[PDB]
Parts: sequence; structure tokens; C-alpha cells
Amino acid sequence: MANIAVQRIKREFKEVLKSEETSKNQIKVDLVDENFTELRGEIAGPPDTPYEGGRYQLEIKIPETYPFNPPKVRFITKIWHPNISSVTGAICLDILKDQWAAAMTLRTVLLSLQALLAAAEPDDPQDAVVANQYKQNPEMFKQTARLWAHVYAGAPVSSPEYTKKIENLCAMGFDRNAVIVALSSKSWDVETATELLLS
Amino acid sequence: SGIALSRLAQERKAWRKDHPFGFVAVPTKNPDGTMNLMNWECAIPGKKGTPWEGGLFKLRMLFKDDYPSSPPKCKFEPPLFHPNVYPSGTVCLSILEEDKDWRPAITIKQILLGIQELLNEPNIQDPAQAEAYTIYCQNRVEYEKRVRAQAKKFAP
Repeated sequence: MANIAVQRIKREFKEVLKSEETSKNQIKVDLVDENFTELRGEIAGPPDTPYEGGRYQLEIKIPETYPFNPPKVRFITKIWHPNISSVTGAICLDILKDQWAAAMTLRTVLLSLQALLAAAEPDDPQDAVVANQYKQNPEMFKQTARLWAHVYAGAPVSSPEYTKKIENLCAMGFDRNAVIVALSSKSWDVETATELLLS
Repeated sequence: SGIALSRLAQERKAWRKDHPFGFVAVPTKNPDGTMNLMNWECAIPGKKGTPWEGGLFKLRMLFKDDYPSSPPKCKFEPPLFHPNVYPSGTVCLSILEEDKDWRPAITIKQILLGIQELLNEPNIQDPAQAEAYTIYCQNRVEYEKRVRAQAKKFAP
């Protein structure tokens, strides 16, 4: 792309490759093209969180107006978090928005995303259903997120309860992802999720 | 069978809460009770603005024990005049073919709608009934008043 921004990316790409955080497998970043319009990111779910042991694939796009506008980051790996869309992976993080500063590296971006995973902002939500599940029922939110971490992001297995209900509905013939979404959305009540799956 | 009955019990429960107004789908009785969930008395009203407007065409809807692994057999009672409907009454359709476009998620609701949308818009490359095909391929208006008259045979 633009000469200047291209040497930034290559510097930042190198910063990350050499970082402590990468040697400890918390974050990683890879290029795609010659052109540096696009990067592939990965983050480890932070310890003591529902996302622990998870691994999350990130789509990083660099617009024409970078560094002055932020990079466009989306979650490829589905996640249950009030500040990420459970459907598209669209993100609502302060630093990619109106707290963004041009001096912010890709390393800083990736670490902030890990931080957002350990500290939700349900009073500024990307997913209505999830944020409301967070505030009204924290314990259910922790279990629901943990299940997604297990099914989509490879985290050690979740709650017997939730999976019984899933493999009960999948035995009925429905699509897993559809089932998982339904239960997660209709707050693990079988009767209502079931009427949704028909709809 | 255990698997199939479970899903169908729930399929009816959802249909009883909501269906597209005007449709019928209801499990038959077994002698003494009982009730038979693997055989359904169902009905479809042809969407308005069509020649199929003003009519209610009945079909039986039989389920195998494989269901939802296999689709239901759908038979119009009695046999219907339609290029895509067999002379024994069986609806021939991709989403209703086991190893083609059937999927275990597909609801009864979506079947009946899928059949309803097959009514006015037929699938030429896929013929089930000689006589109805023979017509649709040369003189459309002869097919039209045929549909008009067939709908007229069935009281709303």
C-alpha cells in the first residue's frame, strides 16, 4: 500500500514475533499478502476467565487511512462476550474506536483485546442478548461463555447441564450451531429454545 | 421409533402455538386412543393472486421411523393435477428426497410452505405426471382454467 504504513506493519509484525507474549503463546500475528492490507491474529483467552484455554482467530484489516484511523478487527472464532457480536464477531472496544491513538502497535491492540476478555463493559454493548444475560444473570453468563470457549475455541470441556441439553436437541435432528445459539439466547430453557428452532 | 415420536410431539406443539393462518396439519387417531403421530391429516390453501386462489387441497403426510433422518412421504388425497405430482398423489420435490435436498432440521411448517410454493411455480425439468406436463409445455391457458376449475372443486 502506502510506503510509510507498510514499514510500520513490518516493524510491528516483527515486534510481535519477538515479543514475550508470543514466546508464551498469548498472542501471535501473521501476514497474508505482499500488500499488508491484511493480517491474521490469535489470542489466548486470559487466565481465571470463562475463555481460559480458548484460542481466538482474529481478522485484522488495515484501511487506507491507517495509522490515523484504527485497524479493523473482527473475531473469526465465535465468542460469547457482551462487547463482541456473537454472530459476526464485530467488536466494540474503546481503543479501536474513540480512544484510538496512532502510536498503538498491533501488539498493544492484541493485548487490549485479551484485556477486554477479562473485563466486560455491559453498559456499552455489542450484543444486546449477551449483555442482558451478563447483567441479569452473571453465573449463567459465565457458564454460557465457557461452553462457547470449549466448542468454538478449543477450551477444556464445560458444564454437563448445557451439553446434555444440546445433544438432546441435536438428537432431535436440529443443527448443533443453531441449537447452541437457541439455548444460549433463550437462556437455557428447553421449551422456548425449541419453539425458536422451529420458528 | 423412539427418536421420531419425540420430535413430532414437539413439531405439533409448535404448530399448535403458531402456523400460517389457513393451513391444517394434525396427527390421526389410532383405533382406541391413542394417538398416531406418524400419520398426519394436512391441508394447503393456494396463495391468493394466483390461479390457485380460492381452494383447499388436502394431502396425507406419512413419516418413517428414520425421521428426521429420512423425510416424510407426502401424498395428495385425492391425486392432484400438477406436473410435479405423481398420479398416485405423491409430491415429488428436492427437499422431500432423502439423498438430495432433505435435511433433518426441516420443519413440517417449511414442508407445507415449500409444497404451497411448488403449486403455482412448477419444476419443468422434473415431471411426475404425464398429462399435466403434456399441457404446460404448449398451451398454458388450458392448464390455467384446469387449475382454476380444480380450486373451484374444493370449498374454502
